Amino acid sequence: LMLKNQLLTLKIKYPHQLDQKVLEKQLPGSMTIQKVKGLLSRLLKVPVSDLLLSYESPKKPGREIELENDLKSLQFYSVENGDCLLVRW
Amino acid sequence: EAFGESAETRALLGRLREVHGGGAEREVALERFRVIMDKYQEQPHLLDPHLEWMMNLLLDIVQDQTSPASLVHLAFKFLYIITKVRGYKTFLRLFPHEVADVEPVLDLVTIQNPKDHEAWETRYMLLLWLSVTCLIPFDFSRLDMSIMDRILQIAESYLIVSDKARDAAAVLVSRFITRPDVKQSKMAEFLDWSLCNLARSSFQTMQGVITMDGTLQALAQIFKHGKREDCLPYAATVLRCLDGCRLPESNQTLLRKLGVKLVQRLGLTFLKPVPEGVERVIEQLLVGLKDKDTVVRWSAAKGIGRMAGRLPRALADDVVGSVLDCFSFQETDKAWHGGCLALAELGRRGLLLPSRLVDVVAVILKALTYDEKRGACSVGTNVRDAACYVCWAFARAYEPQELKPFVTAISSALVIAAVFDRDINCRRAASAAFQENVGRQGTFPHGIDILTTADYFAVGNRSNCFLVISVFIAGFPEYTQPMIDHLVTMKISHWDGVIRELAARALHNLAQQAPEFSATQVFPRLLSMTLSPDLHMRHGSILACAEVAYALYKLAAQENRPVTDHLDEQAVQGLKQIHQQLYDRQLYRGLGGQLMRQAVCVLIEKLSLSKMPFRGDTVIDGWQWLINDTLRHLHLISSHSRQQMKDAAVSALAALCSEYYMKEPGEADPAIQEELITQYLAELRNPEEMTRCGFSLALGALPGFLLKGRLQQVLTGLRAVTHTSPEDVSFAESRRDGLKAIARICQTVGVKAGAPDEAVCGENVSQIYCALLGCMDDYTTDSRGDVGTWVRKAAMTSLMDLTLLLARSQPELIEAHTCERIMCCVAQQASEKIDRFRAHAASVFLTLLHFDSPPIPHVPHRGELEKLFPRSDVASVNWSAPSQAFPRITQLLGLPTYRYHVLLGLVVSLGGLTESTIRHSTQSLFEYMKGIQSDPQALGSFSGTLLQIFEDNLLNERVSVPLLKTLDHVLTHGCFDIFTTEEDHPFAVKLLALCKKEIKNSKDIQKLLSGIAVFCEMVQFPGDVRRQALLQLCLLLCHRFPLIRKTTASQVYETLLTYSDVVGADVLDEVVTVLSDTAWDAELAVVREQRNRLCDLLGVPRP
Amino acid sequence: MGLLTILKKMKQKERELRLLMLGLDNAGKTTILKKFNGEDIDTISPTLGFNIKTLEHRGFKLNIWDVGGQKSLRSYWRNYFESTDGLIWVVDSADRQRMQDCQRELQSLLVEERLAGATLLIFANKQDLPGALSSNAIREVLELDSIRSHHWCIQGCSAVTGENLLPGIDWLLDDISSRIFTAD
Amino acid sequence: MREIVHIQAGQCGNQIGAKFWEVISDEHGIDPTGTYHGDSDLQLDRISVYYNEATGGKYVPRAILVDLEPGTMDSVRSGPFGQIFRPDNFVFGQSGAGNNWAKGHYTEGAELVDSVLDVVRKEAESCDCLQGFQLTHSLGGGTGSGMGTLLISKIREEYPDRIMNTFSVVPSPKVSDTVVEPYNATLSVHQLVENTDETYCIDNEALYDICFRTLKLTTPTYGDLNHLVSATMSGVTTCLRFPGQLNADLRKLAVNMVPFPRLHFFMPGFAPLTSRGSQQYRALTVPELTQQVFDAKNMMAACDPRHGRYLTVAAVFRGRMSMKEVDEQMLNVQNKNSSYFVEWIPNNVKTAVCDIPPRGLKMAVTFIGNSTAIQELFKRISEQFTAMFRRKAFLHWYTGEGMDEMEFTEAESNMNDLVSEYQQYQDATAE
Ligand SMILES: Nc1nc2c(ncn2[C@@H]2O[C@H](COP(=O)(O)OP(=O)(O)OP(=O)(O)O)[C@@H](O)[C@H]2O)c(=O)[nH]1
Ligand SMILES: Nc1nc2c(ncn2[C@@H]2O[C@H](COP(=O)(O)OP(=O)(O)OP(=O)(O)O)[C@@H](O)[C@H]2O)c(=O)[nH]1
Ligand SMILES: [Mg+2]
Ligand SMILES: [Mg+2]
Repeated sequence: LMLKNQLLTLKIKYPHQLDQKVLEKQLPGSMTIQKVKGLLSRLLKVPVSDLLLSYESPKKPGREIELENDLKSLQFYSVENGDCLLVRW
Repeated sequence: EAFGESAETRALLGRLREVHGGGAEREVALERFRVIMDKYQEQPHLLDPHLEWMMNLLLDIVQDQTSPASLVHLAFKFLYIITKVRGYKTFLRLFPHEVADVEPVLDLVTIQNPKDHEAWETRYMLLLWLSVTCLIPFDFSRLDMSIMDRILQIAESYLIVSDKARDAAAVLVSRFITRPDVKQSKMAEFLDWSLCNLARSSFQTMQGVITMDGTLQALAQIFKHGKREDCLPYAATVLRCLDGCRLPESNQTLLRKLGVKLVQRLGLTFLKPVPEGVERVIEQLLVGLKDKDTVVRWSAAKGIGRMAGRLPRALADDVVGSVLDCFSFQETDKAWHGGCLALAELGRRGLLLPSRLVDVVAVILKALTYDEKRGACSVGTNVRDAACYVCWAFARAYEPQELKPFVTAISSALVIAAVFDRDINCRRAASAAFQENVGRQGTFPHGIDILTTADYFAVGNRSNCFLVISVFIAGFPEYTQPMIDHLVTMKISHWDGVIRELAARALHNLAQQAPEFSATQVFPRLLSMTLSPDLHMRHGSILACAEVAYALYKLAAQENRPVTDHLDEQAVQGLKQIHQQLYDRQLYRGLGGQLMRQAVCVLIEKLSLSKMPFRGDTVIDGWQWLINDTLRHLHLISSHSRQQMKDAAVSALAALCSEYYMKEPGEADPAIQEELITQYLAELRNPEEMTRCGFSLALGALPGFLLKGRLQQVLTGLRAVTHTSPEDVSFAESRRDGLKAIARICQTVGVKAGAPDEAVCGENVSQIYCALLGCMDDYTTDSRGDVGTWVRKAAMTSLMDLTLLLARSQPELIEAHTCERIMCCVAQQASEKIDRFRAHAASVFLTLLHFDSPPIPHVPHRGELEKLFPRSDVASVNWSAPSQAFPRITQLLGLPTYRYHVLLGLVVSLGGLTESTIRHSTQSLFEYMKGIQSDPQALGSFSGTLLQIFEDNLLNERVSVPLLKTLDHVLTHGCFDIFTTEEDHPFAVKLLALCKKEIKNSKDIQKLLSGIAVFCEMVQFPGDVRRQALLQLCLLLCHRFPLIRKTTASQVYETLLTYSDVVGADVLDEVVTVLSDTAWDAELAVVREQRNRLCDLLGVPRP
Repeated sequence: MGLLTILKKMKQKERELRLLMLGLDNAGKTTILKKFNGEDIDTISPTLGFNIKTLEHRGFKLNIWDVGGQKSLRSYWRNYFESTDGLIWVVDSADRQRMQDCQRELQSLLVEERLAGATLLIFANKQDLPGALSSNAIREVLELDSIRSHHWCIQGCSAVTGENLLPGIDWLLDDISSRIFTAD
Repeated sequence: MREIVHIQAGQCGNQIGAKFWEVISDEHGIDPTGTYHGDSDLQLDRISVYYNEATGGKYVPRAILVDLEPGTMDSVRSGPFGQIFRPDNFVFGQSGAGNNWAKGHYTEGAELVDSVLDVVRKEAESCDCLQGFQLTHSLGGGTGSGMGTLLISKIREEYPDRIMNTFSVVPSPKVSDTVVEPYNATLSVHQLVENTDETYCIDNEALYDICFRTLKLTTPTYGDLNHLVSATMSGVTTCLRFPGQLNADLRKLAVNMVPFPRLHFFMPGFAPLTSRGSQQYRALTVPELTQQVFDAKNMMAACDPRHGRYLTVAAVFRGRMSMKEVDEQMLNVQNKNSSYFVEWIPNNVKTAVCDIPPRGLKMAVTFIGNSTAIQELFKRISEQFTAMFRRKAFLHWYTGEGMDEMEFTEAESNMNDLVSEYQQYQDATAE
């Protein structure tokens, strides 16, 4: 309701680059996957075409559901608060 | 083929103990096993050699003394699956059958609960296993409650259940009581119990019906697998008790079936391998033969056949007579089917006497063509199948010397049924019967010739059975007249138009082999049958008369003769009173008359192609009046059969005008020509759309000699009628048909220099291309939808229809600017989003670019287009699929010429409404831009053309919102990174100015959101552009729609979290805290202070 | 219900075939059955019950039912006369002290009503044993010419070498296939 | 008193039919024996529409169980509510089409349709005011879909002035592994676009995704997908088996939800997504349910109603809620100025309330729409069908058995025309 009841606090990981630490970011719930991909591209300086995002909730360890469709939102994939976001390139 | 799932199934069976622990993996394994074992449900014999070890892996676990309940339950389920896949009769023989497996399986069955619908399979297969173990030669006394008592109790407990265990219990009872030591001990008690249960159960009670079914099945199995010298004493009382059960007068099919089975087993037992009680069973079976169900009649026929196979000759003759008596006209189709089944069962064993052949054969003549229209659909398919089965059995029933006289009544009956029927099963049965008769007796004429052509696969296709196979079989004299007679006395009088048309085409194809018979004995009947009360008959009587006339005209044309060489003065006289005797009987009135509208029309074209001697008679005037009335009253016809009737009328009118309307070679009667065109063009302004379309199509189908001296008038009329007038804005079909007629005229008149008012030349082609280009641009919309597209396609087909004409004759008339505009329009159409229209435009472009006879002059970028569209990648490229069309069409943007229209057409699919199309278009655009993302010239030109397209398409919502969405998607990807370097970029200031006026005062949440997203994405450009974007965002934040406010706040937060250089370090945190602690969907009074504080923090002016 | 469903069932029933090989003990039933399929014949114990053997020959899926020849079992052979198309009778040639008995059991089997319609096949076993009455001598001791209601054809064989076994198999498969098209 | 004759075809069809029958029997006060043990008068009001009164006041399902394999029939007969069914309505063979539509429409289908029509007529005779037929099958095999299309064509030649409902289930490469599946999902459409009035599409890819993401299940099974199909079927037939302000039976529902003769593919949904295990869940509210039912995550089809124009929409509520509240919430939802304003919700949206709620839940809502987004599903099959039709690899099995290239070309043309009409109506606007 205050624009702070929608933001999902997710921790980002980098399996490819293990030297990097962990960063926990609050992203809007209705934020499309395309916007998150563009943000990650502008941050890590990696092109958007070479990016693969996945979400993994803590309730189901070991699972890794891919995010293919870029037009959908994070809420469509049942992304709850406190889910890990893996990025591969 | 072989068992490929050998190792897989072995591993699946081995991995069992470590699966039953849970529930998910167990269900997965069960589903996998079922899917693997169901593949051999059609060819189960493949599992024969692989069924010995599999069972060995499923039973040893059941006999283990340390196995849990779930494991044995899963094993029993797998065993039941294997048994219901292969067959218990062929699978129980491999089970243990020693005397040490009788107490481990009988006592094991006493550990199951009959009220457990979860583990029920275990209670089924085990009864079968007990029946298997009961086959040992040893006695039960040496092994000793006793075992026989427990077995009887278990059987009398599962026989009264509504689960699948009833069949297993009945099988066990049948295999147990029929033993040496069990017959003289436990048999009368079970019989008395069954009699009491039958005299204590009902058909209305759900439990009573189940008990009756169970006891009847048990009795039937006992009498089948029982002795003849032991069951006869009790058979009398069994039949006496069954007679009172009132099974025939019950509302259950299974009960009646079991009763018929039990009464035919009793009858068989009464006889030896006539006493009292046989007549009772005979009459009961004769009465039951007239059932509604198919299983009851089949069982009754089987029982009657089995009884006749053991009775004297007089009894067999009486049974045959009683069966034949069930064929009178007063009977029903069920009685006929039962009689046919009984006759087949009797002939299968060879019991019928030759003296009956004089009658039975006749019954077949009326059985192989049983067709009684019962309301909507007709009946008689099962009757035809039974007749075919009887004919097949006749191959072995009688001898050839006895059937000799009936070799043309059975070989011609089989030929007519296996080629001119409506069901494929009946045709296949007839073909099989014919093959069996040819293989056994071999007396039919040309049996091998009919078997080679009419094969098991060729007979499946019905359309081929009425053309290729029909003519091949009728080529012989023995199948020339009967086939046509049957087609005229049956197939033509059908209740389906498709069947009537098929029969008419078959008669047309067959007339070429017998011109005399099809013009002396077939024409007189069909000519008089056109005056019957029935509509379909008259419709099949007009079609048959039109096909024979066409065939006779063609046959004559071979000898340079007329069609009157075959038709006498009485034929042509009666063919001229067809349109007159309908108009007189107002037959064309009503929906029934619409059939006569499609009939007489077919009679006008055919007769118009034979050059009949009707020139200068009232029949031509009558046909013209009928055609005009049919073309004018088109709105009174259903939309389903609206195009077919219109096309038929247009073809008939064209044929009439080309044949009859012709004074001298290359000329026409001035009077009739002036009379036609007058009304033809006057009706083009008819407020009705259907009439306008019909008259336009009629004008477009006129020949060339009639358009001499009056082509300019028709041209200007068709040009003025195809316009988006203020009174006819939603007239899409009218313009479509007008363009179609214009194209047809341009194609039929050809080209001829120095002749504007006769053919196409340099004085009207410029007015033809202008009208085509004007009609091309059409994006009308109404409640129905985007119907304008229906016209756009019709324009494309026209632009080509003319381009290939002038290119083949006087190519110099084709200008350069006109061809360039046509190519640009074709590219724009191919860049559309619809699949069908996109594929059509792509095909038109490929045909226009890959014409070489001569090639078409003035094609912008011919070499580049040919290189980007190879000749081999034409049929394989699926233009209908966006994936196989967008990456192949986006390459046209590289060409300067194909950059404006291509981009304008691509903007609608990039910002469209479909998720798959938008994704593919965006991917193609990104792949195309990745190659021109370095050189600033390409990006600058792209930005310039995009701004021009957006500025020439402002407030056209059709293109503003798609263009805004495309801009947002491109900015989200970041294709203008080099432009972000300098401040106040030209494409970054022009677009901002355009977007503000575009959404300015917008009451659409669709274009408002796009503008908000564009403004949020445009913040990357530093300078005054970012300040203006922030000011506009802060201004629109105070909209009157809470949804707009909250979406704008979310987008602002997103673009702020994305770009970090938009706000300082000690200001960004405060801005984020303010945005996180504010309600952007509540009363604007409190939101005003937050907006003011945000503007003061970010430096945005305070309006 | 038509030819597409009835013919599919008749072709399968004709392929399958059943053969009940009866006889007294010590005759050579189990040994001959094992030799037919080609297995060991060095250890054969008395069959205290009944066994079934599925074989494939010339496409004819046969199911041989071998029942023990003990006297106690003679009172239970009636449970194997269901759908019996043939009856194989093994007669011991090297034992004249019990040939007459073999005739008795051969006279009651033909009288059975369920065994009717089948074909009889007599096999004189132990013809490699000195003192083994020939097939001509056995043709009269068992009274073969007296039979008329059913077909028959004596043919001596041997369970050791395994000769004259398959030759008689073809004659048996041909006689049943000759009447399989039409029974009457 | 409009009666409805239920028919089942194929393994999945029979399974979903039995599941729906059991669910409704567990919600209308009917016990397995077939005796009514209820505590209300809202159950035995429209019970004659799904049951027949027999001796002793017993209610009997009017379902005809047809197949070509006996395993599923025996499993359904020996289930919880198996004895309640009529053993005289169990039609089944021993072979099966074999995943081939030609063998299930011509080879074996015609041999058993002759007997199935007898039972169909017997069941339709007891119906006083016959309303039509409702088949339940799939579109990924030869037996099920073939027999379904055959029966529909037969019911369109014997019962032309009758309603024809088809709760087809579209397959998914995720659930099945056969390569000819696209074919079974193509020709059937020809029969389901020309011989049908309503077609409730049930995608097997959307249900699998919902079970893998929402339910967070390790390995979703056919019992988890049959729990969802049964819930959707029970929610769709709410107004048909219970009274209310929305008295739209089979025919009236088709007259109020079929705005076009050819376009009639719906997209049912269900906001309270309950798993096959437990069913206890907080009692949602009216606005929360209205907002969660319109979400694409709570849809049974793999289509986004947002990406397309809406044709007809209907919402049926079943809980301790008011119809006045349902109408105040709907009026607020369709107002931009209001804070409760949302998109993808036009003004043509009916409303209904059910006094008797679904089992396990106290407040539920079921949405039935007809947006053009369903076209996105059809195209998903086109790319999987034509890609093989151009090669004619497995086309021999159909040609040599009965079919022909003409039928395939006609079906492809019909599918293309349907897709074109859908894409054209997607941009339908009038002022
Ligand atoms: N010399 C010789 N011995 C044989 C021949 N055939 C069988 N035998 C032996 O005869 C004995 C009895 O053979 P089986 O096959 O066990 O007897 P059976 O007739 O089946 O007898 P039952 O077990 O009572 O049914 C065994 O020692 C066999 O090896 C043969 O051709 N020659
Ligand atoms: N949702 C769902 N789909 C099922 C179920 N069982 C089978 N299917 C699907 O049904 C489709 C076709 O298989 P079935 O319906 O079992 O086949 P059939 O109709 O009996 O046909 P034949 O295999 O030819 O006998 C496949 O796509 C399966 O995934 C089920 O319980 N639920
Ligand atoms: Mg032995
Ligand atoms: Mg199946």
